[PDB]
Formats: sequence, C-alpha cells, structure tokens
Amino acid sequence: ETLVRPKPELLKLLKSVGAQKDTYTMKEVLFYLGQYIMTKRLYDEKQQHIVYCSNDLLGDLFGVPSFSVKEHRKIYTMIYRNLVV
Amino acid sequence: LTFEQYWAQLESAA
Ligand SMILES: *N(C)CC(=O)NCc1ccc(CNC(=O)CN(*)C)cc1
Repeated sequence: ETLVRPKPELLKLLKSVGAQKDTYTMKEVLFYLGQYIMTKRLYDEKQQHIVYCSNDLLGDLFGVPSFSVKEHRKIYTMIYRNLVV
Repeated sequence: LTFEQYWAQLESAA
C-alpha cells in the first residue's frame, strides 16, 4: 500500500491519539482522525453524520465551521491540501 | 454507534 507524508500541524493532531511514525497508509490516516473526532465529541449526538469544528484546530486545517461524513470526495480533498507535495 | 458506521464507509473508498 502507498505511504503519504503529513505537514507539521496535521502530524501533531495524529500524535495526540497515539501515532508513532512520520509516514502513513491512507487507511492509517483515516483510523487516527476518526479516533480524534470521537474522543473530543465533535460529532452531533442526534444527527451523527454532522461534525461541528469551529472551536477546534481541525476547523483551522480544513477551512470550514462544519462538514458531512456522506461527502467522500470533499473529505479526501481537505486531507490532500494538508500532505507534503 | 451511528458516527462509527458513517466513518467506516470512507474506509471503503481507500
Ligand atoms: N477499515 C479498513 C477497517 C479499519 O481500519 N477499522 C478502524 C476501526 C476499527 C475499530 C474501531 C473500534 N471503535 C469503536 O468501537 C468505537 N466506536 C463505536 C474503530 C475504528
């Protein structure tokens, strides 16, 4: 499987929930980001496909106040803007 | 939970 390299701010977010490396598979990037969203309770308790991130570092990195987990192409594009070229 | 089931669908696209 192909390895990708996070920029310094995205790297610090993954290491806050146990990550130990400088490079990752895309399945590993999605594992640590999901664990981050659930331990900080950023998902809406009633409608659980909505993530609210205005007052979190995740909102500064992605450039939005909120997003839907149904929008698969938009989420892969937000991750790509945060990888080393 | 419902969040974990929506997030598993992204995993399928990798
Ligand atoms: N997709 C390729 C499989 C994968 O990588 N799974 C990620 C994963 C596995 C297990 C958990 C367990 N977490 C919970 O049960 C908490 N949510 C209810 C999370 C993610």
